Amino acid sequence: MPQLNTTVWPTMITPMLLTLFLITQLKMLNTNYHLPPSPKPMKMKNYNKPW
Amino acid sequence: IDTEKSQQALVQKRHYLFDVQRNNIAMALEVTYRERLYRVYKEVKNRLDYHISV
Repeated sequence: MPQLNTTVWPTMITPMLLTLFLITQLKMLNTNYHLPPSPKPMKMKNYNKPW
Repeated sequence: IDTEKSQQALVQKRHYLFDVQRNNIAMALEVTYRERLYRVYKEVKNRLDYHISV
C-alpha cells in the first residue's frame, strides 16, 4: 500500500498546507459581495418651516 | 429640490400676515372715528328735535 510509505509524507503535507490555508483563502478574500444598491427615496432633513 | 423650491415661494408669501394686521388697524381707526362723528351728529340732532318737538 503506497499510502503507508512514510518516506514521502512531507511532500504531500507541505503543498496542501500552502494551498489550503494561503492561496485558496486569498482567492476567496478577493471574492467580495457588495451590499445591494438601495436608492433611498426618503431622506430629507428639512428643518421646520422657518416661522 | 422642488420641495425646497416650494418652501421658497411659501416664505416669500409670508408678508400677507403683516398687511392684514395693517388693514384691521386703518379700518378700526376710521370706524371709531366715524362712529364718533355720528355720535356727535346724533346727540345734537336729539336735542334739536327735542326742543322743536316740545
